[PDB]
Amino acid sequence: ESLDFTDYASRIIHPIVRTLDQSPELRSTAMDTLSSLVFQLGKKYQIFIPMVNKVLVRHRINHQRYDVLICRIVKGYTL
Amino acid sequence: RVFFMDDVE
Amino acid sequence: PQLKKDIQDGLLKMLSLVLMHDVGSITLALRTLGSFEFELTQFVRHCADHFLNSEHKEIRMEAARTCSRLLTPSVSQTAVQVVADVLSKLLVVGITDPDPDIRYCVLASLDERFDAHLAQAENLQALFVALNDQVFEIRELAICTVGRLSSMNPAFVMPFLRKMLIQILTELEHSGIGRIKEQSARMLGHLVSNAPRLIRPYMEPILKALILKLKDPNPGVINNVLATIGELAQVSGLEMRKWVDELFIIIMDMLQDSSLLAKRQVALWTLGQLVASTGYVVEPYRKYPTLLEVLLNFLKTEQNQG
Amino acid sequence: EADLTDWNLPLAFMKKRHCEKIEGSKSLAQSWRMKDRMKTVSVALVLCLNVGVDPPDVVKTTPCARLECWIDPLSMGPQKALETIGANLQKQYENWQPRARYKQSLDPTVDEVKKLCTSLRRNAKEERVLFHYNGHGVPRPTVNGEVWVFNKNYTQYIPLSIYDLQTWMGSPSIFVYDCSNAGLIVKSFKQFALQREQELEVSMKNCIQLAACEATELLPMIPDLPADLFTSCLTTPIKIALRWFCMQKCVSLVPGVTLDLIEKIPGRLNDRRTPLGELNWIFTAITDTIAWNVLPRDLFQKLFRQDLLVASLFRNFLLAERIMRSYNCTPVSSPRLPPTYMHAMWQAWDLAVDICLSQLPTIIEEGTAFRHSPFFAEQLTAFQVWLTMGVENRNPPEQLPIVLQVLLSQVHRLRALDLLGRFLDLGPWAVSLALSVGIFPYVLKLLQSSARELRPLLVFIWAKILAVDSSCQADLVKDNGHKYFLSVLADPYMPAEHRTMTAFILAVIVNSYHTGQEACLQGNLIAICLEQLNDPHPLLRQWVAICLGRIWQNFDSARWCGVRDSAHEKLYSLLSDPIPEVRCAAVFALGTFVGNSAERTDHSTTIDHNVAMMLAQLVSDGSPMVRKELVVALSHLVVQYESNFCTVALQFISVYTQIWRVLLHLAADPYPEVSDVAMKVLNSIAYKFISATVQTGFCDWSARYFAQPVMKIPEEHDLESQIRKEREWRFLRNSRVRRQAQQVIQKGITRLDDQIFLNRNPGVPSVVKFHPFTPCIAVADKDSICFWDWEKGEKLDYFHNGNPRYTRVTAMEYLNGQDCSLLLTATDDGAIRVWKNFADLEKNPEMVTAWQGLSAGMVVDWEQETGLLMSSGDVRIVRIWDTDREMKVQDIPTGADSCVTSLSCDSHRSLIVAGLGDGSIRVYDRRMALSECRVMTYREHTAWVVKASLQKRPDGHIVSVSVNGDVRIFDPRMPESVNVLQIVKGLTALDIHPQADLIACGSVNQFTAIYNSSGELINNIKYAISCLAFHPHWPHLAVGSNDYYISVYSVE
Repeated sequence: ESLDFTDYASRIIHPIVRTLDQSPELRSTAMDTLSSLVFQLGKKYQIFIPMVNKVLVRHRINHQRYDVLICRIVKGYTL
Repeated sequence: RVFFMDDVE
Repeated sequence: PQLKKDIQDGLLKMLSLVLMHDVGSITLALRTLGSFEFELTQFVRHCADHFLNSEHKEIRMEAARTCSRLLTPSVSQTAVQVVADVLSKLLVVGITDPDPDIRYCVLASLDERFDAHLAQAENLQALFVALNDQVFEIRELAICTVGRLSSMNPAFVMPFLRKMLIQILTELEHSGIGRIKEQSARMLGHLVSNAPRLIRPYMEPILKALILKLKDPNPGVINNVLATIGELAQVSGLEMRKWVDELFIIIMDMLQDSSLLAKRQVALWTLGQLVASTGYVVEPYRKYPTLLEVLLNFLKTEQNQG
Repeated sequence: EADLTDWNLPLAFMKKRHCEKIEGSKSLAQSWRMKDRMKTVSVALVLCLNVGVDPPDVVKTTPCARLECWIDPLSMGPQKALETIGANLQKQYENWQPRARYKQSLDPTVDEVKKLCTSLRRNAKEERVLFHYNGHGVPRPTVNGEVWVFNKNYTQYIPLSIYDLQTWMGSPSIFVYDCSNAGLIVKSFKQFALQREQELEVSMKNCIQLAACEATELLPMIPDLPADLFTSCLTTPIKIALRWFCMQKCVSLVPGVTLDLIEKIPGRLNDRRTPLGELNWIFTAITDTIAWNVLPRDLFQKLFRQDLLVASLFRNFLLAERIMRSYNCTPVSSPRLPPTYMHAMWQAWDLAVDICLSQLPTIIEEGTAFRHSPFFAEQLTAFQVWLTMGVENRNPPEQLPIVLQVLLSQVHRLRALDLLGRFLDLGPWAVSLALSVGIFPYVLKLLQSSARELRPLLVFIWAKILAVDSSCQADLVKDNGHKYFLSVLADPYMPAEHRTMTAFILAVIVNSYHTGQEACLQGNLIAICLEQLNDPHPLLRQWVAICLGRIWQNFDSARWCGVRDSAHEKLYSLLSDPIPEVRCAAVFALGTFVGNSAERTDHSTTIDHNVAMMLAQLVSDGSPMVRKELVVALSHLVVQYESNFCTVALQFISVYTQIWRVLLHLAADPYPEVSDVAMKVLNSIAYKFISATVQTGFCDWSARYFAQPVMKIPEEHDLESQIRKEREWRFLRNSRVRRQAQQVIQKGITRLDDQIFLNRNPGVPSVVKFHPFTPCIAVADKDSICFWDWEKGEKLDYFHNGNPRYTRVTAMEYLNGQDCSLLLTATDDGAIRVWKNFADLEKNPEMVTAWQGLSAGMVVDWEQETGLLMSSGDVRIVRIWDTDREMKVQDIPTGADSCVTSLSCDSHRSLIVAGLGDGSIRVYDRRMALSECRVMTYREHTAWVVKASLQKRPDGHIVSVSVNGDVRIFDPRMPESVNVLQIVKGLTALDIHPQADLIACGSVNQFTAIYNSSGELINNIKYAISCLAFHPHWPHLAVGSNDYYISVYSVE
C-alpha cells in the first residue's frame, strides 16, 4: 500500500505462485496479497497474467477482487 | 501561454 | 555441394511433413530444426502456440532453443511486427515461466542480435522487472544486457542503472551477510563492465565504498571486490590517480603471505590492470622496495599457469 | 529465365484511384480544442504565522523548524518578519503569475477575511481566485470544520467555519492550505459542498483544493527543512528539490556538495542557459511528463493546461507529493491524483540533478564553462528509438511532453521538429495525440520565426495537422502564417514535395472558408499558383489546380483576378495532362470558376461560353472519375444558366444545345456512378432546387494522401512481404506452365479428341477466352458472362454486362494475365469496361473502370508490354487508347469503307493488321506519321474476314480466312500471298494458336476441322459453330456450337 514494488514484481510473484501450488492452506492470503500487488502495479502486471491465470485454472482459484482487477486491466479502464 | 517560448525571432 | 538447393528442398519438405502432424520424436525434430541452417515464418508462428500449449519442460526448452536459433535472420513492417511480437512472447516466457533453467536459457539466447528490438520501451520495462529475479545468475545476465543497452536508449537505461547502483552500493555497505555482499559486489562488477558511461561520473563514490569494504576486519566477496576494482580501473581512465597509493598499499598487504583468503590470481590481475590504466610505473618500485621480490618469489611458489 | 519479363510488365489499371473507392475520409471528432481559458485574476495570502508565539496544541522542540518562506522570523522581530514574509511570498507567487492583484492578510480577523473575500469576488466574479492559507500559528482545525484566526487584541483564537468561508467565496476559485490537519479542512469543505447540493433541491467541481497533509498526519518538524514546506514546494520547487537532494544518501555519490554550495548556485530561473534555468526547465519537463503519463487525458487537460497558475501549482504539487511522502505526510488535492512518487521519471530527475550540480564546485571555484545537460538530447534519442519501430499502435511514447518542452528553445529545436514530423507521419492517431498533448499553439508560434531551415519541417508538420484537423485554418489566418506559407510556395529553390505540401496547406485553409479565401486573394495566391502551375510534378500540379479552383469558390473577386491573369487559359493545358488526377484537378478548377459568375458582364458570358466549349471536348476521356468531374462542372454551368437550358430542353420536346448533347453522352455512360449522377443532374433541369447540387469527394480523397504515411518504405519494395512472396509464387507457376507447354510443343501435336466435360449455358456462347495460367475460362453470352472451369467442372459466377438488348459482347481480353489479372469487356457499340474479382470465393464482381470507345461489332487486341489498347469497328478509324494515361494517343485512318472485322498486332513492333468486311486486309505502322501509317494494301478476298490473326514470331504470318473459308497466308514484307488454301465453302468461325500452328475451322454441318498452316489434314471432329479458342500455352481447344454447349479438348 505504501511502498513501490514495480521493481520486485518477479521477486514477489514467483514465490506467490509457488506457494499457491505447494499449499492449499495459504491460497486465500496469497491471492489477497497478489491482488494488492496487482492494484499497485497496474498495467505492469500484464506480463504475468497468462501464467497466473494458468495456475488459477489449474487450482480453480476464483477470487472476486483479483478477477475484477484483471478484467479492468485487460479492458484498459482505470480506477 | 502555459510555457515560455524563447528565441522565436 | 553438387545440388545443395535440391538437398535443402528435400530436407525442408521432410521437415514440413514431420511438423504438420511421439514426445521423444518431437524433441528430436526440434533439435534438428535448431541444429543447422534452413530457409520460416508460418513455422515460427505455429511453434509460438506450440511452446505455450506444451506442459512438457523438455519440449518447452527445445522449442525455446529452436526459436532462438531460428530467429537468426533478424525491410518489412509486417515481418518486423511479427518478430516484435515473437520477441515479446519470448520475453514474457523468460520473465514468467517458473522453470529457472528455461528462463536463464532464453535470457541468454537474447544475444546482441536482438539489441535493436530489445531497446524498445516495453522490452526495457520487462528487463527492469527481470533484473529483480530470484535466480542470481539471471539477475547478472539481465544487468549485463541492460548495461549493454545503456548506449542505445540512455534516457531509459541511465536513470534505472543509477538507481540499481544506489541499491547495490547500500546493499554492499549495510548488509552484513557474506552471500548478499558477494552478489552485490558481482553486480557492481557487471555494472562496471557493461555501463562505463553510467559509472564514470560515480567513480569516486564507488571506489570509496569499495575501499571501505576492503579495509573491513569469506573469499567470494574479496575476490569479487578485487575484480570490480580492476574493471573500475579500466573504466575510470586515469581518473583514479589520487587513490593509486592506497590501492597499492592494500593490494600488496594482502599479496604478501598466503594466509589471506583472497586469491593471488585476481590480486595480481587487478594490480596489473591498475598499473596499465593509471600509468603507474617505476614509481611503485621506488616507493615499495619489496614489490620486485614478491613478484619474483611468486614465480618460484605459484604453480597455476594463469 | 522468363521471370524478368514478368517483372518488367506495367500493371494497367492497378493504382490508388482504381483500387480504393473515390470518397472523402470521415473526419473524426477532434476534442483537443480547449473549451475555455481561465485566468487567476487575484491572489489572497492569509498568513496566520503568529510570529513569536507557539500554538498551544503543538509543543515545538527547542530547535524545531524556523524557516518560513526562507525567512527566519525571530531574527528581524515579529511584525517586521510578518510583513517581510508576506512580501516574500507575494514575490514567490509572482514568479509564476506576475499579473495578479496580491492582497496579504497578516493574522487577520473574521471580518477582515470576509471583507477581503467579498472584495476579491466582486473584482473577479467569473474567474478563478487563489486563496492561500498558512495555519502554522493557530491550533489545528477542528473536526467540526473550522479554521482558527485571531481576534483584534490577539489574545484568543476565534474559529471560522468553512461553510462561511465558501459562502463568502464563489464557485470559481482555488484554495491552498498549509497546516498540520489540512485533511480535515478538505473533508469539511467537501461535506459542506454536499450539504449545499442537498439544500439546492428544495460548486464542487469548480472549486480546487490543495492540502499539505492528511487529517491524521502532522507536518514534519525536522530542523533542516523549512516549516513552510508545502508552500515552499509549491512556490520554489527547484530550491526545495535541490535542498531535498542534498540531504538524501545519494549525496554520498557526489562528495563536496553542501547546502552552502546549493545556496551559492549560479544562474536565474529565467535564463535557461544558466545552471538554475536549466534545472528549472528540466524539472518542468519531467513533472509535465509524469502528469501526462499517469493522469488521464481529460484531467490532464483540465489541470495542467487550463491556466498557467493551476498548471504550475500541480506540476509543483507532484514534487510536493514525492518530497512529503518521505516524512509520513500525504498532500491532498480536491481532484484525487493517482500517486506519482514511484514513477520512473523521478529517477531521471535525480540523475539529471546529479549531473548538473556535479560541476558546481568547478563553476564556483575554478569558474569553468557550464556544459549543457544531455538530458534533453538523451530523451529525444529515446523518442527516436521509439519511432524507429513504433509503427504499431502500442503504448504512446513517454517523451511527447519532452518534445513539447524542447520545442521551446533553439538548441535542439531543429532535431525536435524533425522527430515530431516523423511521429506525425505515423498516422491520424499520432497527430491526434500530438494535438491533445498541447503542441498546436507552439507549432503556430513557430511561423513567426524567419529561420529558413525551419520551413520544411514546419510545412511537413502543419500539413499533417491540417490533414487530420481542418479547423486549424481559422487560427492560421488569425496568426497571419499564410504569409509564411506563401513565401514558402514562392521559393523555386524549395523542393517540389514541400511546395506541394504548402499548396495543400493553402488549399485546406481556403476550403469553404470565406475569410481565408479573401486573405489568400489579397495574398497573390492566384499569381503564385499560376507561376507554379507548369512544374514537372503531377502531385504539385494537381494540388495547385485544386487550390486555384477552391480560391474562386463563390468568390467573384478571385474570379476577376483569374480573369485578369488568364488563369482559365493557362489551365487549358492541364486538361491534356497525361495524369488523370491532374486532369480531374483542372476540371474541378474550371467548374468552380464557371460556377460563380453571379451575372457579370457580356465578357463574363463570353468567357463562360469559352470554358464550356473547352470542357466539351473532354467527353472522350477514358477516366470515369474525370468524366464525373466533367459532370460536376457542367452542373455548375447548368445552375448558372437554368432558364436557357430549360428553354433548350423544351425546344426538342447554339451553345447550350451542344452542352446538353454532351450531358446526354455523360448520361449514357458505361460507368454506373457517372451515369446516375449525370441522369440526376439532367432530371433536375426538366422540372424547372439547391438540393440537386452534388459535390464529389475527389478533393478529400486527394487530401487523404497526406493523412497516409509517406516517409516509410512502400510495401511493394519490401523483400520479405507476403504480397511479394505471393507474386513470386505466381511467377514461378507461370514459368513452370510455360516450360511444360514448350515441352509438349517440342514433343509434337497428336490427335485431339478427348472431351474433358460437356455443360450447357443459359445463353449462346458468343466469344470464349482462357486465362493464360489459372484454370478459368470466360464465356460471354448475350446478356451474361459465364466463368467456367475445365478442372473442377462447376459454375463459379454469373455476371450481367448491363449493355442494352440491341448491343452484344463481341470480344474479351485478360489484362495483366501474369498476376492480379483483370477482364476486358468491349461491347459492339463502344462501351469498354473492366471486371475485377471475377472468379474469387470471398469477393464479388467489381467494376474497375469503364469508358465509351469510338463513337463485325467491336475488335480489340490487347498488348500487355506496351500497355496500349486499340478498339476498332464500324468506324473508319482505329483508335489507340493508352491505359497508362487513359487518353487516345493516335487515331489512324483505316482508309476503307467496310467495317474492321478483325484486328491484331505484333509484340515489340508496330504491325497493326486490320481485316475488313470487303475482304481487304490492311496493315498500319504507328511509328511514322498518320498519313504514312498505312504500309501495304492487298485484296484477295470478297467476304467478311472471320479472323485475321497474327503469329507472335518475328516472321509474322497473316492467316486470313473469310466467310468463303479460304485460307491465305500473307506476310508484312511481301505484296502477295505465300500460301493459298480452300477448306470449307461456308465458314462461320475460326481460331488459330500461335505456339501450335493449328487452324481450327467450324462448319454448319457440325464438322470441326483442325488443319495446319500448310493445309495438312489432322482431325475432323464430328459433333453455326461461332466460337473457338486456343490456350496461349497448352494445346487446349474449346468449341461452342450453335447450341449453348461448351467443351474443352486436350491432346491426351
